[PDB]
Amino acid sequence: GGSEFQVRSFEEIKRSGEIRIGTEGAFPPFNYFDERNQLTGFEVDLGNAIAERLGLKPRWIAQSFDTLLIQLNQGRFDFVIASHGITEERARAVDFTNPHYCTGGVIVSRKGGPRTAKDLQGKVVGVQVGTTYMEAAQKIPGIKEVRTYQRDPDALQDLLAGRIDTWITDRFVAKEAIKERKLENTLQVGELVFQERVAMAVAKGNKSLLDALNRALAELMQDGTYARISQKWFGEDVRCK
Ligand SMILES: N[C@@H](CCCC[NH3+])C(=O)O
Repeated sequence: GGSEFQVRSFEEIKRSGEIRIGTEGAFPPFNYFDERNQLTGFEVDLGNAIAERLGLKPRWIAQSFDTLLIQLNQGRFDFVIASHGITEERARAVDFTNPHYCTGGVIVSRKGGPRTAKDLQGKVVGVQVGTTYMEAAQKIPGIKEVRTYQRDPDALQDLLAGRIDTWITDRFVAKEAIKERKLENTLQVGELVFQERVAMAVAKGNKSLLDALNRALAELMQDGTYARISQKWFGEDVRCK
């Protein structure tokens, strides 16, 4: 169907009455397509709450993770909410909001496998393209091979199939994958490889929208909306401390 690409200021957005939100749709329980193929998750609930507070109809676009920030800067959407940890490198190309959650990257292996970064000496480590996991895997010494996947759930599948020794992913993502697939007795979560603060992105320089997102997120944090949505997905409050 195609769409009109434009980096829009908040005033232009407000004038149209709708806001375009980019996400991935392959990172359960943050953003994913459910069993009746509808987009949902923590970040989808958060984005819709933000849109509602701002008085705007949300329009969601799911696309592959590796080009979300690319297509954001090209004008495909107004902001992205797709679990991006804030990094110096990414901040050169997009502006981040205040983080909407805090989390960490974690080692996951089959029951007898690697627990610590040092255990990764000589091992095959699967990670998703363009992630902070692939960043940290490239910097852990003595890994035999970093295998990079287009989608995070496919790295998990290669771990289950015994084609890699370890999968590095988000701690909440690993937690829920194991539960929902009943792999408590087959997978083992190891140590936290790093910690990160995860934020929404807008196109480099889009301060007016950045301001409006930061104001809405603060209100959701203060008025109880954030707390309900976090409790809904995690049974705990995941905001940054
Ligand atoms: N939090 C990680 C993963 C993002 C989502 C990848 N499916 C990162 O910032 O790279």
